[PDB]
Amino acid sequence: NNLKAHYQKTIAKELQKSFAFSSIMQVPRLEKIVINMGVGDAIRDSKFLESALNELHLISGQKPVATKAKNAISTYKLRAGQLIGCKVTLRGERMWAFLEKLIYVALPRVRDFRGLSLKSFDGRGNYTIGIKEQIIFPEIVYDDIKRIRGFDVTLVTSTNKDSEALALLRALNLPLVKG
Amino acid sequence: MKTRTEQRRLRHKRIVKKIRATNHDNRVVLMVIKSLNHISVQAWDFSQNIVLASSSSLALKLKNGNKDNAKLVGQDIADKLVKLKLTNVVFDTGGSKYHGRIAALAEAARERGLNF
Amino acid sequence: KKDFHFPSQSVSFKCASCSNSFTIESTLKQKEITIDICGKCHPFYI
Amino acid sequence: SKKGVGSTKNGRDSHAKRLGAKKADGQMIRTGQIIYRQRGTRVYPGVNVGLGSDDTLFALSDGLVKYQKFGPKQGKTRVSVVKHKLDA
Amino acid sequence: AVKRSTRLGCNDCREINYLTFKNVKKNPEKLALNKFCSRCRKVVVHKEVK
Amino acid sequence: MLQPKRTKYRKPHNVSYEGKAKGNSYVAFGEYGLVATKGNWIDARAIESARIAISKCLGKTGKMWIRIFPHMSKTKKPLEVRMGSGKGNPEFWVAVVKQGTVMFEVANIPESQMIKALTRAGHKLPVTWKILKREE
RNA sequence: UUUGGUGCCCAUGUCGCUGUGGAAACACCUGGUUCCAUUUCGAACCCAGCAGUUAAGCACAGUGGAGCCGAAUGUAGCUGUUUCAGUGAGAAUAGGAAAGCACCAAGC
RNA sequence: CGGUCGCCUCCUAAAAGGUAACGGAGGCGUACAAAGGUACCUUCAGUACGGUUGGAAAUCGUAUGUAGAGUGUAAUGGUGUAAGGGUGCUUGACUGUGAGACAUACAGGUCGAACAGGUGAGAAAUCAGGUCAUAGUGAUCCGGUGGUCCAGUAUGGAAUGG
RNA sequence: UGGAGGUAAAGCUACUGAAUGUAUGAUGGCGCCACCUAGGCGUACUGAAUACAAUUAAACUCUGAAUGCCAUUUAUUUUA
Ligand SMILES: [Mg+2]
Ligand SMILES: [Mg+2]
Ligand SMILES: [Mg+2]
Ligand SMILES: [Mg+2]
Ligand SMILES: [Mg+2]
Ligand SMILES: [Mg+2]
Ligand SMILES: [Mg+2]
Ligand SMILES: [Mg+2]
Ligand SMILES: [Mg+2]
Ligand SMILES: [Mg+2]
Ligand SMILES: [Mg+2]
Ligand SMILES: [Mg+2]
Ligand SMILES: [Zn+2]
Ligand SMILES: [Zn+2]
Repeated sequence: NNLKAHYQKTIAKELQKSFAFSSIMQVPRLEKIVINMGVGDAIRDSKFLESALNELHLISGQKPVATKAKNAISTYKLRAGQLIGCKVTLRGERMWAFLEKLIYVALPRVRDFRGLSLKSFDGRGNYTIGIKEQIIFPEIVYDDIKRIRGFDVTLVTSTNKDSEALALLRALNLPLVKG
Repeated sequence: MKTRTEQRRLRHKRIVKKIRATNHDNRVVLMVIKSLNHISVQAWDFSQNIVLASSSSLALKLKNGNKDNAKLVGQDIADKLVKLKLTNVVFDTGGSKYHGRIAALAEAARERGLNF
Repeated sequence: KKDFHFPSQSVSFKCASCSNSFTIESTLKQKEITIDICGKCHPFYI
Repeated sequence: SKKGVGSTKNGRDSHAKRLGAKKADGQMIRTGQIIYRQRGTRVYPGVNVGLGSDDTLFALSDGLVKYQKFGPKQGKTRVSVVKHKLDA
Repeated sequence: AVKRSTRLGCNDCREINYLTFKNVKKNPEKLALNKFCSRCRKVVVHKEVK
Repeated sequence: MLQPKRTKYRKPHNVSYEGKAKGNSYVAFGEYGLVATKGNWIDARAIESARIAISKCLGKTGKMWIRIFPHMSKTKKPLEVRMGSGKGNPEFWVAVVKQGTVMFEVANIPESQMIKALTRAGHKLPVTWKILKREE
């Protein structure tokens, strides 16, 4: 990606100067964006889960692996050995492609993207974005599951400090309130 | 969760435990350790806990990390073992999957008079 | 991994007001699909 | 008057398996003789000592048996058969 | 007692040479293993025999 | 009546009171204490009698601690029953007091009332009691 | 002697904190076109190369914080004979402790 | 009269083994073609933080945590790179045996090196004669079924036996 | 002299239960308000978790003997 090379040059220079980092790779580096569109309807409407996967596939270019619960609950109708939820973890070129596509196409189409930040870092440098609806994503046709759901896009970084993660986010211009 | 070297050490510990449990004929144990740059090999004896023979890319002075130089390393170590009059060996990796460079070293040693 | 039926092809995206033809890999029509609200067309971002 | 008496409900016990050490440390032993019968490995096997389908330790060669304490805080026991090693 | 045992017989000399166990309720399909045969002195397919 | 809320086993073997003193040997919460000179089984009923006695002869600001607790239960076969047919049912809870265990301690009221209070507590118990003080 | 690998050991070997280091090597790293691989991801495994790198890891010095180890005296239980001679714990404590023993390859 | 009658696990059982009572607690008369065999890879439960449906608790990411997780089961013992989880190929859940031992009144029970035949996994070393281990079982007689290099009451068969 | 063990004792921040006091305190009961649902300020009091000090156990053990047991070495004795 041309923006990937732009990321290289720009992130290196500003970050290096911003904290006098003694090495170019001391600057934070983003690793992997997990997407987890999971639903318990597979306990009853198994069909739905299948469609779920395809949409997830259609969004990232990686086929989603379906995850299984590690316990069993009667109230939730849960039982061990069943597949409830798919997770995809993008890396390399595809992860940066999805990140740019999200921030530039999907996110500003959000009904009311006022944003949320500073109050999202887990204290170790991660970040989770809770999407409310799937239809807003461009890689989705109107025909879909009878139920509509959101997403749990998350982020990782090489650093362990949440403040430096915020600094990388600002350098990348991820558009949130004051952050 | 870890770094590559720690996982390789863990797998190597598994292999060493198995070999020390089942090696009944007290064969010499040929542990080869592959790095990002080079790959070395040493023939220990778990009964005496010493090294009988050794060979390495540093010893052979090659820009290693290639399947080509693995054949040279295997030929040298097999020649040294033959000079030592030991031919019944057990071959274990440093914890890496037996393939590529590791497979070439083992086959070069086998084709030069070794019995394993 | 590879050998997929859903090919990630570099599709260009146009937008209103500001053209901003962003080229991104996706499994959609291979042409300049126009988006009505892009990043630059948002009161929050600018 | 007898007043009657209640009934007991637990009077069942199983046969006692004669487990424990069979060959003591320093005793000469031939191959195939039992050294330790146990339920679950209470004594680990060492050199020249095998295992069975009942976690029973038996010898694999002639020699003197020998116990050595090992493991974290010296809480694990290990048995071995040090061969005759007469070696002239 | 319950009877979960089953007999496995050769398919060359039609001799029964093995005694095994099988759950008719769980496993519905007949066993078609390959075991050693004393008569043929080789490995050969042994099938379930009534 | 002090009684354990639950027990794993209803009918345990009785616990001997013969021997020296394992724990609860020295006054460590108050500063005057009632030591025993004869190991015996004393039940929760005697504790309540002694505790009520101390509280009635206490004042408005005195404070007390009960060290021993009736952990172990004891059974009793019903009357007119011949030997056999299993162990009896648990009847009463007893605390095991060995020779040298401090049962009750008192503090925060003058010495004479405390000496008198420990005396009335010990007259309610079968063991031969003795007064002891806390080391400085 | 130092670095790297490995076996023996199984915290007086740990967890953590503060600094220093790279010549060769160890490592991150550069790419997935080849062999090979993902219950999906060249993340890992596997390739072929060392551009950048001392954040890591790794190696050294300090750090008694957590964890671990723990003397002598005395005591409880034991064996006898005494109503005293040995045997001697657990707990607690002063305190130690920033691993140790061998083999191999390189400049030494 | 009530209760029990066989086998397995713990305590009583007094730190080898063994040890009774109408002493104190429980289980078993199985399950698995994979929960067996092999090669490779991999490692808790819980909790903290951050996140649509989703809620105290479904799933995700990071960290912490030295077993409170799992090991089909009643307990005990064992086991956190294991004996737990996943994948590929398979059927050793083989044939004929078996030196030497454990424990035993007998009958029976338990472990097993090693040999020959032909296989499975694996590059090979090696492993596989059912499962992490201990309960899941009933003698003799009688008759029935399959195979068979034995007998066939003068001889050839058959009947009837072995 | 070597070894196996987990009893006596002791300990419960080394687990499983039982369990005392002090301090910080989840929690509820109890109120008084506002609000019909999100709640708030004190609680005669109940009491999670943590820290300090102290306890109990055949079926509790981070520990832990002596005696006894097995084998071997030396001396002596008996043909069992
Ligand atoms: Mg028993
Ligand atoms: Mg550094
Ligand atoms: Mg009757
Ligand atoms: Mg015993
Ligand atoms: Mg005894
Ligand atoms: Mg169990
Ligand atoms: Mg398998
Ligand atoms: Mg298994
Ligand atoms: Mg009859
Ligand atoms: Mg005839
Ligand atoms: Mg005791
Ligand atoms: Mg406790
Ligand atoms: Zn625009
Ligand atoms: Zn046949």
